[PDB]
Amino acid sequence: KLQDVVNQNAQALNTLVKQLSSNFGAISSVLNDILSRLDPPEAEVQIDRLITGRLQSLQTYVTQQLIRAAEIRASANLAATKMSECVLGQSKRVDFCGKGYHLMSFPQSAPHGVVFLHVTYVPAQEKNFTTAPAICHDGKAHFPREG
Amino acid sequence: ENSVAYSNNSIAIPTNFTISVTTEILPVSMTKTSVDCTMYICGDSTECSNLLLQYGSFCTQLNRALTGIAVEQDKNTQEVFAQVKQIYKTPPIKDFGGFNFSQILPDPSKSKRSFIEDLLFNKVTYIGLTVLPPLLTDEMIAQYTSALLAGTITSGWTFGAGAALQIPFAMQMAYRFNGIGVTQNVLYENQKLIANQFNSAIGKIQDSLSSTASALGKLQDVVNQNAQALNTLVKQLSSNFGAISSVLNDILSRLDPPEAEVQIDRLITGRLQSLQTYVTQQLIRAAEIRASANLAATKMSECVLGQSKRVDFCGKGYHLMSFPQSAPHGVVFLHVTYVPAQEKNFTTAPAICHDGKAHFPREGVFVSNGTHWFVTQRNFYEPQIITTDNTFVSGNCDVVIGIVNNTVYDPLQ
Amino acid sequence: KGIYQTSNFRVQPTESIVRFPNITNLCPFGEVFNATRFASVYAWNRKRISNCVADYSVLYNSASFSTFKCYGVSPTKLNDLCFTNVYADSFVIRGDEVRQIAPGQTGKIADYNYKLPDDFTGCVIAWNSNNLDNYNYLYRLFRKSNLKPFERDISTFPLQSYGFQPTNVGYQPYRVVVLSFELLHAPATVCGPKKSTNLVKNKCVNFNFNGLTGTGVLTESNKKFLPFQQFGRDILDITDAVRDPQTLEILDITPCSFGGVSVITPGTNTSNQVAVLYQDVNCTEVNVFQTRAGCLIGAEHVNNSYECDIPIGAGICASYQTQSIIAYTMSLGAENSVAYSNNSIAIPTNFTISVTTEILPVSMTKTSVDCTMYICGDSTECS
Amino acid sequence: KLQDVVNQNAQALNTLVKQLSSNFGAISSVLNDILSRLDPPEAEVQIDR
Amino acid sequence: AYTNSFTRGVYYPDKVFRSSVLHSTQDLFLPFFSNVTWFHNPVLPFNDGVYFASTEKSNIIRGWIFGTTLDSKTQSLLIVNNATNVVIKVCEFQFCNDPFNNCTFEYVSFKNLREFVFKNYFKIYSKHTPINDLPQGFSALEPLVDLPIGINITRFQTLLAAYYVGYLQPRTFLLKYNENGTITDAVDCALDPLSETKCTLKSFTVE
Repeated sequence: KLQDVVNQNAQALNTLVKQLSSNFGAISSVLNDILSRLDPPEAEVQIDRLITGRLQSLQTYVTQQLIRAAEIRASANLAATKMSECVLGQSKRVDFCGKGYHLMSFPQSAPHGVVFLHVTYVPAQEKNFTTAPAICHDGKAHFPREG
Repeated sequence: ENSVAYSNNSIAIPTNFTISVTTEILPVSMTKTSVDCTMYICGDSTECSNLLLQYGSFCTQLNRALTGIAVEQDKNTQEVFAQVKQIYKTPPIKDFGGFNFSQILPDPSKSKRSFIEDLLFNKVTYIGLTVLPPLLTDEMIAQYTSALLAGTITSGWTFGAGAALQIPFAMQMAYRFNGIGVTQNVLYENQKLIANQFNSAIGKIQDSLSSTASALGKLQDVVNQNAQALNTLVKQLSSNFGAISSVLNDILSRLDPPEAEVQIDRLITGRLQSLQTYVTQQLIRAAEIRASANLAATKMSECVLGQSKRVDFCGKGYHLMSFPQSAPHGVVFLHVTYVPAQEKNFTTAPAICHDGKAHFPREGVFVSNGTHWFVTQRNFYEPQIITTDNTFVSGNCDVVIGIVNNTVYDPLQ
Repeated sequence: KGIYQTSNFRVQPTESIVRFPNITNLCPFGEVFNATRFASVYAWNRKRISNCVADYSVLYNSASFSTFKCYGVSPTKLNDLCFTNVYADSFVIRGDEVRQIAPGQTGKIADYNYKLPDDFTGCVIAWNSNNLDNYNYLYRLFRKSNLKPFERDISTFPLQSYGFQPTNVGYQPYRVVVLSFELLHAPATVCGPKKSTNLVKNKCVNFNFNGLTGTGVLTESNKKFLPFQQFGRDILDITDAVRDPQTLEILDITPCSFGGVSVITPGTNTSNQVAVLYQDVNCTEVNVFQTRAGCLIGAEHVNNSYECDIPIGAGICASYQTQSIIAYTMSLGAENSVAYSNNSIAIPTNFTISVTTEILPVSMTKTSVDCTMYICGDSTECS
Repeated sequence: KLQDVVNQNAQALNTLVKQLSSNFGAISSVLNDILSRLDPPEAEVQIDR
Repeated sequence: AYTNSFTRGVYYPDKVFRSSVLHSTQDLFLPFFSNVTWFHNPVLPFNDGVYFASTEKSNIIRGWIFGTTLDSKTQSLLIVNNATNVVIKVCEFQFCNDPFNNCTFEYVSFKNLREFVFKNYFKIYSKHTPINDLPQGFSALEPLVDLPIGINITRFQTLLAAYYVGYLQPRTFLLKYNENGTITDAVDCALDPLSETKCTLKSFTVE
């Protein structure tokens, strides 16, 4: 989960830097070569193809980052919620705090993330019993309080 | 409008209840669409493909983005349904205390869907734009929901928490009542009535789902938004964008490359901006469906595999339990909720005096019919004669605003 | 270890097929370009041409034309095209004025004598006639407004004559012909001379019917065209069917078989054996297996089920196992009928205090991009 | 928080309206001036920017 | 005398097959629920194109003349359906004041209502359906001839007892092609706010 978030940011920046090598229909993608080769009245026709392409590539990268930041903010709000309910408390929310009945959680820092060691009571050695909803002692029925 | 009949000493306690089954519907996945950006932009054309390479990664990045959405649709569907580590089955003998799940368990005469899942699957209705299949076919989804049903029915919450443990279904519902502060005797002393209210409420779900197509509106909306996005994406192939035509194979039939490249680059510019619009719309829509898949997984974790105390999270009532049904690109929860129904007004007091010491209720409330004083559960009227077993002492009379003089019975006397 | 979409496969066209109508009469271009009399531009002559074969190479190969400027077709392509109407317009103007006969011009010719549309799809063909053709040729000077594209206007003083004497180079009479091809979606009637060839069915081919190019599998169809309909469109507005111009039969056009290719692999540290999925094709169009996702080659099918390893789709997963790649219907998990009865309960006698890690992202690497330096790095001329 | 939401909506509309002044490489951003100054064939190339 | 032409005068806009689809098309059409002038000789305007219909008993009406002033010093289209041949030509006829040279084109090819839609270069559609005064029913017109002549035209007359004239107008219609590729219904997108909704949603049914 953390390594893939670092990989997605690295792929996004690597794509954004690679797009600087793209021609977009100019004579060159190295901007200083166009300016070395041409007078401004002709160079504007070439440079505006690179500006149009690079600006579309930046608008793409910033849109990707904004959509990705909404996923990381939803993840941060979920982490803040688990730290509020599952670390600073004991949650009754089944399977919110790892697979079990919840006891407590210990947070750990991690590169651009958080890790929770959730500690959970999981029952293990069941036996089969005969059971009844209630029992009759004296024509009165009796029911269990806490059992 | 309603002026609630308040006073410093009046309480309304429900003498009777209705068990109500509510339906809650959530989308969980999109159609796993994957659009071949080279065939969409430059269909079958070398002379066009050699221009699209001038734009760099702007094809590959769109396959990367749509592959990311396409895997996430299986991840969403896995996180909602695959929450059970084993495929549970119900026994041959349906001895569930009178509750009639035959409308929602699988029917072996049929894909092995239930009755209510077939209402749900019937009520919802070439040029690089491929559609990939889901990882889980609708039979496998309908088998995870069968395992979640057979877990919930035979074993309560315990199949979520650990190993699945059998418990008789009437004794499970007695714990479901105990978990909303309604004591277990309110279940068994009304068991046939509670079973008939559940069976009748389940009956109304079939008629509700059968009668109107509008009930599944959330899923038909998610289907329609995707179909409007593909209809847009394909209509945009026919737009001229300021080229001499939209028919790329005609431009190449009419013009030599020095002229044709100036026209084709307008179609590449327009179609690429159209595809980036569609992929952006899809990424924003995939974030919306991820938020709905996380909500569905949360409801299936807390509300199916447990009993969520989160008020109105599990339909409008005190929550008991939920039964998940599969639906096309979604999920449906039949939330079963205790709703109190027939209140009477009673006179009440926060505490009572007996020997200058003040007595308070352990669980419940004090009330009077108007002449005798009783203690009751707070969510079902059941008068108990007041005793030192249902009540605890604190302090003395003088501090409690609104206390009443009374007699408390001592069971040992 | 995983499944990777690597490439698009697409079946290639086996043959070239051209179908044009079985007409053999050469068009009357000689009766236009070699006509003895050309009209005065203010009342420019129009001859429409149809139901014939036009060899534009007989025109274009002659150096006698001083210009042959074409504005929506390139002249070497003309012999492979076909058109509804040609509309040959013919007139005489001053030689230095010939540059006004073009899409989008202004001046005494283009505003008041003869206007081409701003998207004129045709050829302007012009030559000197001082060796042949003088106040007898006339043009307009004055009008209350500019004339519409291909408007013609005779009225009364707003006309003048040219001074075309043989002693005058730009002051010479230039004969101008304009060809104004009607690219309409209709039964075409002036084709270039390119030969028709025999029909091919059920094979992928590069087709051209009446100049509508494409590639596809032609198949004869029960689509009930009305007698006037020339071709049919799908629900996606693309061409879906056509009528053969040399025999009235309705051919559906199916695009040649294509799909994404995905490679299913264990880790390369584990093995170099791989299996190939051809998405959304039957195993006829490509130890071979078939799935609702596509044709799967080099993975063996297995009747047992296991946990999913590499997901294919449509309930199938693949793994590398005792060795080869195998494909199987995935197990959802072990089956368990719970031992329910109306008086049986199971109670845990002992427990486990398990610890279970959960990991969450909390932030992105705080990137800032200087949009001016990214777009226009170190450059005032770009900034 | 609410003042940030009102500010973001106002700043987005203000940005969108200021983008009507921008040239995008056209000879002017005033649509009626490129129509009144240029021949229609040349005007289409400026208006399409 | 006027009659309400309920939904008549829909014709196939283009020589293209389509099926099970709701194509939206802009062309000259006869507007829905328009008044058509019911005649029983008179030279009429043409403006944009003429829908013409007749419940002719015994082929009483047979032909048409179209032009600007129906005399020499201009060109005029003639059509005559004489049962031997559909004679068509565009001569500079010095016609009489009430009829019943320099030629530049020529061509040959009760229960029933004959229908036609004349529009401009020059095109004729037709349909010929039995009925038992225009019907509250629907049927497309098929192209019948499509003849290039390059004529300035604004007036017409009829040759020989009821005939109904309606004038076409530019409109957007939505057309339902069925499985057999024939138009079973249409919507006039200019008619009323419901029809503006039906075209907006590309549907005959609006929720």
